[PDB]
Amino acid sequence: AKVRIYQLAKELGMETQELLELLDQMGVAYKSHASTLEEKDAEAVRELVKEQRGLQEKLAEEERRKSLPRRPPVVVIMGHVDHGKTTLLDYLRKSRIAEKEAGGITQHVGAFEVKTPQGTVVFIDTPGHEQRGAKVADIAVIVIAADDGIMPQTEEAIAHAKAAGAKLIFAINKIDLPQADPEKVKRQLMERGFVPEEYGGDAIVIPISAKTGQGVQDLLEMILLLAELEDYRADPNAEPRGVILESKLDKQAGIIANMLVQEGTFRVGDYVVAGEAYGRIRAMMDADGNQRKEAGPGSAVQVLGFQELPHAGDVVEWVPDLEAAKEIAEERKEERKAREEEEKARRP
Ligand SMILES: Nc1nc2c(ncn2[C@@H]2O[C@H](COP(=O)(O)OP(=O)(O)O)[C@@H](O)[C@H]2O)c(=O)[nH]1
Ligand SMILES: [Mg+2]
Repeated sequence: AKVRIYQLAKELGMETQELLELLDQMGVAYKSHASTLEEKDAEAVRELVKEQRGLQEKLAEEERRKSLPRRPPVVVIMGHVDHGKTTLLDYLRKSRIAEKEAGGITQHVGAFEVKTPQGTVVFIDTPGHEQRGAKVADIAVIVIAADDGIMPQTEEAIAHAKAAGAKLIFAINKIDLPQADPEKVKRQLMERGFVPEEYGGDAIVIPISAKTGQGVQDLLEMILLLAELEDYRADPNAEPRGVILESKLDKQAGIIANMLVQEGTFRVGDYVVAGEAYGRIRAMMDADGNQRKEAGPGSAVQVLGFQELPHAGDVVEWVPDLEAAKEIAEERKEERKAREEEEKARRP
């Protein structure tokens, strides 16, 4: 029936003066908040309030989806042979679960994570050295032995990592050694125009012992700090996009591929295409051996269902159906072949 303004105001959990100015902008006349509202008007208020409150919750949804979730830094390790690359990766692999008994069951997916209080770091670990494959690492850790120092190979790796677009972090290794001269290496860096932060330059340089583990925990915090600065994010709802780390044959399983997920979320049953390779994702396994229904940005998973071995560095793309996967793969397969007469029938 006929509601009093203060009764409706309470009904909507609304402020007296708030409802009064609402009536004012609605063009509904009154005396005071004691005044009776008609049935039309009262319903118009309930309806207008519902819309205004609807839009406000809608409008705030678009705004917080504007902010994309954080993603972990993807780190690669480089530098001259014997400088400790493998030793560092091994210590890092034994770092994360360093107090646990097994389980895992631990499997090699092409990269592994280090869970740390300040955050999570992803380390590419794969055989082989340094077209090129689509961007993988955000950060390159350039390892330098303190008893040897910068070598032409070190300079090559520094150049490679910059060309690929990686941020550089210099790790001076083997500081445990008595013949180690960390300062000498620092001078070598500065001679080449890399000036350590302590001296007011932007070069990030940390002392480490891959044998001992000294500086390693500090190296991690530095990686995460540089990530905080760089502010890496990714959209888990974007069309799924990833990169092949490696492809492999297994006697029982057949063709298997490790991929790093970059954007979106891949799901079991998805059709994917990498280069000329396509397939349906049959299964996914993470570094902990667990089966995975979904893999989001930063996730490194072993994928089943590829029809051919993909190539390392090729972009894994999501496709709607099998038909699209085949057509997309075949146009690329035909591009390569047909164009190969162009490098043959022409100049050798
Ligand atoms: N003392 C000491 N030896 C190290 C350190 N890091 C690596 N090494 C040694 O360097 C040798 C080769 O290391 P490796 O990781 O295979 O070099 P890589 O080619 O860069 O991978 C091994 O015998 C390690 O024991 C370190 O921090 N301290
Ligand atoms: Mg080695």
